[PDB]
Amino acid sequence: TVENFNELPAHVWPRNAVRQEDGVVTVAGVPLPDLAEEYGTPLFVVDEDDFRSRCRDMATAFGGPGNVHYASKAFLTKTIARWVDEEGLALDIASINELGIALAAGFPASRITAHGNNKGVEFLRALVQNGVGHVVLDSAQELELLDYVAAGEGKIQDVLIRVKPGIEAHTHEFIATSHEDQKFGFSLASGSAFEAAKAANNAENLNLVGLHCHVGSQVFDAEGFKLAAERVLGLYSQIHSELGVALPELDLGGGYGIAYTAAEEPLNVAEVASDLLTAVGKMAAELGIDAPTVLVEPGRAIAGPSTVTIYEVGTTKDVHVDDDKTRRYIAVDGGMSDNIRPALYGSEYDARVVSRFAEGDPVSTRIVGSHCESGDILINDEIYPSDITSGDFLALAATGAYCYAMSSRYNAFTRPAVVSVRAGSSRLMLRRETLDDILSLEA
Amino acid sequence: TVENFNELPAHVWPRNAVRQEDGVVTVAGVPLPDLAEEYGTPLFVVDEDDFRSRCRDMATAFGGPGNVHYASKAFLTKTIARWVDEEGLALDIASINELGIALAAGFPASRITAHGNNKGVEFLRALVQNGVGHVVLDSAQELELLDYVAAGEGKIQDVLIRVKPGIEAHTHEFIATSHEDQKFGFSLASGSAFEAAKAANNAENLNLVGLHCHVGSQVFDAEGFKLAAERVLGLYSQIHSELGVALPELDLGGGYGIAYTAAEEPLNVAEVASDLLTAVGKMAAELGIDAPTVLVEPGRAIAGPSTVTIYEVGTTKDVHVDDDKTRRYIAVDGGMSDNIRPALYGSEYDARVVSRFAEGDPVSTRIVGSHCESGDILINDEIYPSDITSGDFLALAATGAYCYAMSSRYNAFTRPAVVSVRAGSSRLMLRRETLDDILSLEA
Ligand SMILES: *Cc1c(COP(=O)(O)O)cnc(C)c1O
Ligand SMILES: *Cc1c(COP(=O)(O)O)cnc(C)c1O
Repeated sequence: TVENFNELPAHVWPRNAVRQEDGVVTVAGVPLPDLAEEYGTPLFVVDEDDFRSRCRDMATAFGGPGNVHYASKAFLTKTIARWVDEEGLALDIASINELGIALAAGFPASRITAHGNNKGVEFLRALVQNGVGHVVLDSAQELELLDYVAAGEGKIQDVLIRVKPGIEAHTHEFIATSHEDQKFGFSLASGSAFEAAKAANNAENLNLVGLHCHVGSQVFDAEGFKLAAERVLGLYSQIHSELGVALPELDLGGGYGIAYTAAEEPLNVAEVASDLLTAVGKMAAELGIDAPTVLVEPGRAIAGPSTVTIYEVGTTKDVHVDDDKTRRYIAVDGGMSDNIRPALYGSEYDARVVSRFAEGDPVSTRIVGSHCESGDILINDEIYPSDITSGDFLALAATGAYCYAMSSRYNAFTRPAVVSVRAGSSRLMLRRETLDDILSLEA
Repeated sequence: TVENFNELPAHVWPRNAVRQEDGVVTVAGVPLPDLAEEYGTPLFVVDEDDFRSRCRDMATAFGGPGNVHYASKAFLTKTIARWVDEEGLALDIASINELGIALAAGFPASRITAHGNNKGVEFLRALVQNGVGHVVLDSAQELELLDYVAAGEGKIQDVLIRVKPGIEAHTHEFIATSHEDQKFGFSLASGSAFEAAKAANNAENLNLVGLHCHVGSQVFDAEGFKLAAERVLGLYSQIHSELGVALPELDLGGGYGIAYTAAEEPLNVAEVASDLLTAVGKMAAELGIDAPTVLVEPGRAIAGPSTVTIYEVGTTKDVHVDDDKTRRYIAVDGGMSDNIRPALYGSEYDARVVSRFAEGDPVSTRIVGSHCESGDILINDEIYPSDITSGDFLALAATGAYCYAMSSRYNAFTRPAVVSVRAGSSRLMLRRETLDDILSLEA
């Protein structure tokens, strides 16, 4: 109905977003239509306090800022690095260039944890040389090469070992196997995780501080994580009783969910954190071991909800699908270049006109981008007002995670600008790419 | 078997690729390992004569190089535009920046055909002011707006109108429907393509020269194209007999296929073009109309096979999939950021070691990239020798189309270098990105 489309689901949109009485949406007091006209569309707009409030919600819930690592895979700039730094969080990195961005923004290396399934020797040297907090080991080969690079330098390197406990946790279900057929870490079940722990114990230039796992995607309760944790704590016990070693940390990954659409419930960190910590505690007690410090690695659940993407509506048409059955197609000025996720995973997004109220009769609508392929589809099948039209600004919610980071130059489109908002003003974070940027790779 | 892996299927790999007798693969006389060591991995290597010789195969098959548009969306630089220029081909463009690249290469505007489902007023003006040969009209709104823009300037702009005939042509089949539920153009069966040709004729500042359709993907015979052509020419006949207009041109789009893996047959363009042009002549004559000049718009089939992507192998491990059964994971230093197509579309690629012969026992193997998510998978499930190892150079064939254009900076990976080779020497086309490219969007 027209009513529902003119609302703004608070649990999806950014915390400081508001539908004004004229139909305009503001984020931190700044009208979205004014940002679009000042910076051009498409536009990524980041609610800065929203980002920070999700850092603090995470921090409270897992017992302090330094047990929460921000997964920079979701979105990383110098600005974001500094926000994360200021809130006292840890930072997850996964390539030499992400490390580069972090160091360039002043981010202390001792609060950096380093992931990667295929870390080269250049990347390792840089990590050890800058005295990074943790290196998370993927393979026997990384383990041996990290030892040589550590010995080659002064240093001893705090490491975690990635373990596959055989749990894959989703929104409505988790799936349990003996082994995970995937490229990361060591199997728990073949003993291979235990032999990696042994080898890192023995290594003179590595200090083993705990195990890591990552089992979740868009998770809203703790039950998959509890079963992951039980299994991994079986291994903390085997390590304790077979090697005598106590492990201070347990790193349980991210995969914490956010609501993308009005029907989905928002995440409740505090409940999820309360259930999981408690369970760890009872489990460590039952096994006769020290309850390790739980570390977590939210990407999506910190960066995601803070950000929207504004497009300008261009072409509209009624496309025949049978003899008098039509579907309304709305073209916007970006597409799969700035949001690849509906195409790649089937992900559904909430869209709203943020320039006005709609009055049109609701009809079956598809939002498409401006690229010359079918499949460049942002919203597949919804019932939206039929007076959405050329010159309206339309935004999608929850584009702060993965979208910008997965953006392409398909059809030579320029990566969009990222602007941040706070206390009624807007700061440019990332300028819009230009045709000159593209052409400069040819000089 | 190991013997099959050590071959180089000629029909897949660039035309000037050879397996030397030490196992090293050369393209246009340049050993691929020397390029890897010279310009870093990952590397796109383009066999320039291959690219040219496919321009020539198309040109001979469709009756002169002016009838063939190269579909820029596959891959476009100033260098590619210059080659298309020199070979005598038209160039189909889909955005204002693909136009900009072409014009900065000095590519003649009168040989440019412009596409787009949501052409803005800036873009239309650039096109009209530079005097592009054709604008392909996608909606009633672009038509009226292109008429206005053309009035504003001196001119009468030549146009084609995109038509959806209800045909979707694939490798082993075609699918025929009365309407096409997709974003582009006007239905044949509703009457809306007729109304559109009626309005383009009428327009004072538009000259209607033909229809356009694009029906195919990875097509190897003319059956689907033929039926698409039958249906569209039925509209040529209706136009002549209800408006008295004769249309000189007919653009049948691209969608011509290339062999990606060894089991596939290569395209026979000579035979496919003969069968289609012959049928078009027979249908035109049966309908009592002039036989239009047939235009075609290959992308994949000009650019795909000319190019390979070289990687360095990093990490290797046997990954347990249940208690007794393993799968060999080989990681390489790029991934979904330089080739999104296995993940996005499920596309298979052929992979070979290009630095030496392999001797090892053949085992179930999966090739993965270096990004932190499962599903960053280049080759899902093949059987390759078990001595493939760290420091080997591995290459995928047929990466000349859609791969570089769809690359992203996920995990802040830099876009790879693109090198062309000809007559035993190598030329840099696109420099590798750096961290300073990534940081510069903050400054
Ligand atoms: C994927 C991943 C994350 C975060 O995933 P979200 O769904 O964004 O929480 C964190 N750490 C590692 C190592 C990962 O691979
Ligand atoms: C995709 C497309 C083509 C060519 O596709 P290939 O499969 O690379 O031949 C040509 N014209 C238009 C308008 C397109 O959208």
